[PDB]
Parts: sequence; structure tokens; C-alpha cells
Amino acid sequence: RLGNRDMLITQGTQLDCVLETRLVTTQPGMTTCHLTRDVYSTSGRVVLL
Amino acid sequence: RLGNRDMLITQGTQLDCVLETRLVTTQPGMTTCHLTRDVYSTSGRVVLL
Amino acid sequence: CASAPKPKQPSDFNREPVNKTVPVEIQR
Amino acid sequence: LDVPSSSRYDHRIRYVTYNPADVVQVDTVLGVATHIMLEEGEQYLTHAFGDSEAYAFARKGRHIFIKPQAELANTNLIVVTDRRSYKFRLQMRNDRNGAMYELAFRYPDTQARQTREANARAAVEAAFEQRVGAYYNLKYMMSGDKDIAPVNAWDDGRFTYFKFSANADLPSIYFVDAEGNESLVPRTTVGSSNNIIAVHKVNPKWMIRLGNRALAIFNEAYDPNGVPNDTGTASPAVRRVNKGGN
Amino acid sequence: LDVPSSSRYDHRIRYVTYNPADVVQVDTVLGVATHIMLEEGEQYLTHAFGDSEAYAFARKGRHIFIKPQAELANTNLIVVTDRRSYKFRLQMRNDRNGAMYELAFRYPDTQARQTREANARAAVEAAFEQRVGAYYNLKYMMSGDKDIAPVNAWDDGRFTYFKFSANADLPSIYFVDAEGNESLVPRTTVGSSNNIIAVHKVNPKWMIRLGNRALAIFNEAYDPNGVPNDTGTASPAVRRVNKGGN
Amino acid sequence: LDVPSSSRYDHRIRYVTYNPADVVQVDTVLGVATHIMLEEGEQYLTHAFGDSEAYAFARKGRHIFIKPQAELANTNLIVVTDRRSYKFRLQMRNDRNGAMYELAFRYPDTQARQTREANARAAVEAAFEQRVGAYYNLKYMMSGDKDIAPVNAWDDGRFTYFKFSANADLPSIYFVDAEGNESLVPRTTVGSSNNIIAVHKVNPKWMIRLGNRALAIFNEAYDPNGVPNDTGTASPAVRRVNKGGN
Repeated sequence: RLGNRDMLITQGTQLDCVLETRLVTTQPGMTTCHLTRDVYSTSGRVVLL
Repeated sequence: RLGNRDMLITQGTQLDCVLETRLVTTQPGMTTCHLTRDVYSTSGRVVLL
Repeated sequence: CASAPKPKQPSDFNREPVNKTVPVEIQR
Repeated sequence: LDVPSSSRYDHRIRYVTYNPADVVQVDTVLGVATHIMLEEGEQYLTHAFGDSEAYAFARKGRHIFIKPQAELANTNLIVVTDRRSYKFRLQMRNDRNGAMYELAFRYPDTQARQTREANARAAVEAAFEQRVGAYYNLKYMMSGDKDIAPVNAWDDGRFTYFKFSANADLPSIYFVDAEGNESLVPRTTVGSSNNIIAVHKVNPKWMIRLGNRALAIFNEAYDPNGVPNDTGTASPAVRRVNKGGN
Repeated sequence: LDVPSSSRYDHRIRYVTYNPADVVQVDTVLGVATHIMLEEGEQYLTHAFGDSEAYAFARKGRHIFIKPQAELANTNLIVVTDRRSYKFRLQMRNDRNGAMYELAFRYPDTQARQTREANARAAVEAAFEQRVGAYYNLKYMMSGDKDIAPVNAWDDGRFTYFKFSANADLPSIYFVDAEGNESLVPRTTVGSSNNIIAVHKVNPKWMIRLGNRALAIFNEAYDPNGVPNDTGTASPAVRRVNKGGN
Repeated sequence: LDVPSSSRYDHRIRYVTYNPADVVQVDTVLGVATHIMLEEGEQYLTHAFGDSEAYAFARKGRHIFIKPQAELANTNLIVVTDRRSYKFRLQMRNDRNGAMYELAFRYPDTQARQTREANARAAVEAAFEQRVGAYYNLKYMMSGDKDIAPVNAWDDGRFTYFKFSANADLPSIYFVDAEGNESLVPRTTVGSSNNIIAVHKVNPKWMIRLGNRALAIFNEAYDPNGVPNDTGTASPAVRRVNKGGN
């Protein structure tokens, strides 16, 4: 049983973010995106992210 | 939780600088750029660089 | 014979002022 | 020679006001364990007795235990830590009365320091939020995919704020040059409900994208002059001084 | 001096409430082991006797046993833990009667805090349940395969709900963009019989799929403005604060 | 002989000023341990008693601990450190009255030398900033992509400055030869608000570049003679001396 369903994000919760940086795969580097929508807990009552 | 969000920079804070040393990639060398835009902390309150 | 497609360019015909109302965070 | 103040429930527990210029008198009776509690975060260096065999010493961290084990013990203690050094004048009590079980220190110096620096953030936060003596420009046009439009846009001469409705998906902003080339600009998020995105530049153009949808923003009154950031902080009221020295 | 209060079942069994500024009178008789419980989960640091040879000390986590082992034992006991520091006045009783078989502490502070936290938790639960400050929109039409159509659908301006009967497999939910491209949004199952699928957005369109049958949902009172989330919770009755501080 | 004066609260805590031309008088009684504090960051080398047995010396860091173990403890202490050496006259007191619990030094030498160095640096800085006997040239000219041009440009006869509006990006500045080639030049950014860029050569021609946009700055009064830099630094009123000798 999960500990505190009101403060937890479980595996398989899809986040939707917008890709801020243009991605070119020729050289290894890092990327950056911003969440577009608040993401709630598994119980769905608290905005964590 | 970050310690002091007024005095810190994190991953992804995209800097912007103008390139000084005309880059040619035959021999390994060095590069130099000057920052153009004042960069603020994550709190968006203090000029760090 | 092919290049990286450019991202969508917005049209410049429908021009409107952005601020219909004074924003409240101006204390207005 | 401060005599520690008796606890109201029992005189056997005594509080005393610390001072770097006075020595506290310690009254010890035969066969009781004297408890010294140091304030949190004192790093113990070493101590010294007047007679190492007179009093029994045990310490772990900020707790010091003192106990007389030899008759007629009239000596003194000098304990040193990273911050301060406590001084005591030990008198052996001859009648096994007026025993003191534990001593606790009150530090007016730490209170004075922390209260001052608490007021320091008080002034800093007040100066940040007050933001008076700042002007706002609202002349902004728009064109493109209207569905992702920001409900309001304005600039304070230093930043530019975009806001969106609570149902609006937060888009990305790209800083546009004179030639039409897009480039990154650092964005910070403020506002009551994360409905304010602030970009760290003022530019006669901006562009907003999301998915395969776009939008352009025009600053109809781009003022290249602006106000110099005379203090290196978002406010004109927060001086920024060089702590590191060296 | 806090003299413990005896239990109504026997005078040998007594209780005492903690107090930071007082000691406890421990009247042991010979040949009995005095029983102590410290409170749950408190961690021992150090103890100290007046005459270590007067008494015998047994510690097993939060358990303490003490017994006199030398004639005429009149000393003090201080056991120190992470949360507080304890005080006792050890005094042997010469007639071997009225012993203290065990001592139990009552703590005002932690008992109150436990009571206060339960208070806050109950208030939060009731605030979530009461669900006041709600506006419901119903202008939803559907198009496509009626087989997996919800029997009811609505939104509250913050979440969008769907209901299916007990005889239909729960299909998936898809957020449709302006252009017509599906995407993911989180879904949380609620309801008495888990027949309610609630998604965390408000959109003019929604898509419903199971197998090779598909369905569309149209919102006709799509309010772009919505209601700002000044609290960061599902409801406008619950605050969300940064306990991390630091 | 220097005798320390006690603190106003306790006669045991005495404060005294160090002097290399006289020796501290210490009046020790039996049964007390004296605490000696060296200057912060001072590095102890070695010490000397008249009788190593008469007093015990335990030292960690900058802290010195003494106590007489034998009667007629009448000897000297000569402790040497990297910066100085301290000297004491430990005199045994047979009445066990008027103790010396501690001794703290008020150094005149270190702050006295500090004030001189601060004064010298102040004179240096005043010499730099005063900047007199400076002639200014303003006849400057441009052509090209004006959008990133500086608000102002001038030379002092040695350096060339460009000031940019606080809203504009800081561009890169290149040196231009009489032929048409381009060469990097060192730049230092000066001014209150980092809106003034300084290059280290007075030249007839300059190119300023950023992104895909360029602007060529023309000097209309390039004076080949200039001013000789015979003092080896930017100021005419500061020299540069070869301290290394050899």
C-alpha cells in the first residue's frame, strides 16, 4: 500500500512539457523543457509540480 | 529544496554570449565569448554574472 | 536536395493590441 | 560573579545569563552529578581544571557532566569552543544543601545577532516587493495563432511579463533579433498561480510557440534607452556588495 | 521536586508528567528494581549518577531499570536524550515500603502536537469533502461510436469528469489540440464504484478510444478564463505551504 | 612590567595590551588554570619555562593553558610565534586570592600596520580615480547596421570607450588595420552599470560585430603621437616599480 497518496507521483504518470531547445543529434548535449500544465498527485488533490 | 534561490543558478539557465574567436577546427584550440545579457538568479532578482 | 524544415512562421495580418484590459498586477 | 537564577519549580535547576566578561559561580555538593548544557552547534575544543583529580568530567558533544570526587575541591574550569570560552568558579559545598543539578546559558549575543539579520531580510524583502518608482508600458500588438495568446503582456523597463488564463497551456517564448533569427532568453515564473512568465529582456519583438502553432509579439514603443541596472538587482533599492573580499 | 501521582489500582504504581524545569523524587527501597519507560522513539545519549556504585542501570532502547546496590544511596540521576533532558533525585527509603515499581511520563507538548496534527488533518479532510465553491458546466455533445460513450460528462472549471456505467469497459481519454493531434493528459479514477474517470484539464475537444472504435467530445461552454489556482490544490479551501523551509 | 587591568564585572578577567618592549606580569594562585588567547591566525612555534615541571603547558591552536604544580612557582614564560613572541612573568601567590582566570591581548601592532596598508591602498585608488590631465576626443563616426550601435564613443588619448544603452546587447569589438583585416583586441568593461566597454588601443578604424549584423566605427581625428605611457600603468600619477630586485 502506498504511503501517502496525496503527496506522491507514481510510475506511469505522463507529464506534458514544451521543448524549449532545438534538438540536433549530431553531437551529444543536454536539453530543456518547461511543464505546460500543473501535475497533480495520484490521489489528484495537490499540485506538486 | 534549494538553499537560497536568490544566489544560485541551476541546470538549463541558457546563457547568451557573442563569440570572439573565429572558430576553425583543424587543430584543437581554445575559444572565447563575452556575455551579452545580464543573467539573473533563479529568483529573478539579482544580477549574478 | 533537402534541408531542415523551418518551424511554422506566423502570419502578420490579424494585428490586435494584446492588453484589452489593464492588468491587475499593475495595481490597476 | 553571576549566580545562576533558580528555576521557579526547583532551585536545583538554575539558568544564568552568559557574558564573555564574567565568571559564573558553580555550587557543587557532595555526590551529585552537575549537568552543563551547551547551546546547539558548539564545537568543543578542550577544557582545563584546577585539579584534574578533584572533579569527574564526562562529555559528548554539547553536554558536559561535572562531579566532585575529591574532598575540599575549590578549583575552576576553562572550557573553550570554536565560538566562545566559558569560565567557572567552583566552590565545593560543605553542607550538601543548595545543590544545583543543571546549569543552562542564555546568550544575548546570539539573539542580538540573529534579530539584526532577521531585520536584514525584513528590509530586503520589503524593498523587493515595494517596487515603487517603476513605470509600466502596455503598448503591445499581436498576430498569429490566437488560441495560445497571452491574456496580458507588459514590461517594467527591465523585464517583460506575459500572463495566461488558468486554462491556458504555458507556452515557450523565443527572443527575436532584427533579422528574424530566434534565440533563447531566460524565463522566470512568478505570479499567484504560476500564470505569470517573465522574460529577462526587453525587445522590440518576441515570438511564442507551442506545437505546430506560432504567434508574434510587437513592442510598439520599444525604448532602447531604459534605466541602467545601477545595483545589479531587479530592484533599484537592493545594493549588491562583494562579500568574498580577498 | 515532582512527586509522582499514584495509580488508583496501587500506590506502588505512579505517574508523573514531564516538566523541563523540575526534578523527580525517586524513593527506591532496597531489593526492588525501579521500572522506567521513556517515550516512544526517543534516543538515549548519556546518563550520569551521583554514585555509579549506588545503583544499577539497565537500558534497552526506551527501557530503564534502576535499583540501589549500596547502603545509603542519596544521589541524583540525569538521563539525556535527543529531545530533552531528564532529572531525578535518587533517595533510598529505609523501611522497605512504599516502593516505586514503575514510573510513566505524561508529555503535554507531544500529546498536544499529536492532537493538533489530527485536528489539522480532520479539517483538511472535511475541507476537501465539502467541495464548496463549485461551478459545473454541462454543454457537452458527442460524436462517433456510441458503444463506449460515457453516460454523463461535465467539468468544474478545474477538472473534467466522465462517467461510464458498470457494464462498459473503461476506455482511454485523449486531449485533442487545436490542429487535431491527440496527446496525453493524466487521468485519476474516482467515485463510489470507480466508474468516474477525471482528467486534469479543461479542453474544447476530447477523444475517446477503445479497440478500433473512437469517439469525440465537444465542449460548448469552454471558458478560456477558468478560475486561477491561488492555492495549488484541487480545491480553493486548502492551502499548500513549503514545510521544507531551509 | 605590564600588569593587566581586570574587567569591570569580575576581577579575575583582565585585559592587557601586548608590547615587545616589556613583559606581561601574571599573578597565579594555586588551584586555578589560566587561559591565554593568542592573536587569531597566529602560528605558535615553541615556548620556554624557567621550570618545565613548575607549570603544565597544554596547547591546541592559539590557546595556552597553565597551572603551577610546585610551590614557589617563580619562573618565566617565553613563547615564540611566527609573527611575534609573547613573554610572561609567572609569579606564585601564596594567599590563593586574586586569581587570573584568563588573559586577552589587545594588539596595537597588527591593526597599526593594517591602517598603514589601507592608507596606502586608498592613496593608490585615489590616484587612479582622480584621472587629471586627461584630454578627450569625441569626433567619432559610424556607418552600417545602426541598430546595435553604441550610444557614445570617445578616447582619452590612450583607451577607446563605447557606451551602450542599458537595454542593448553588448557586442564584440574588433580591431581594423589599414588594409582591411581584423584582429582581436583586449577589452575591459568599466563603468557603474557595466554599460561602458573599453578597448586598449586608439586606432583610426573599428568594426563592431554581433550575430549577422556589423557596424564600422570611424575615427576622424586619429592622432598618431598620442601620450607616452612612461609610468607603466594607466595612470600618469602611478608608477610601477620592480620590487623583485635581483
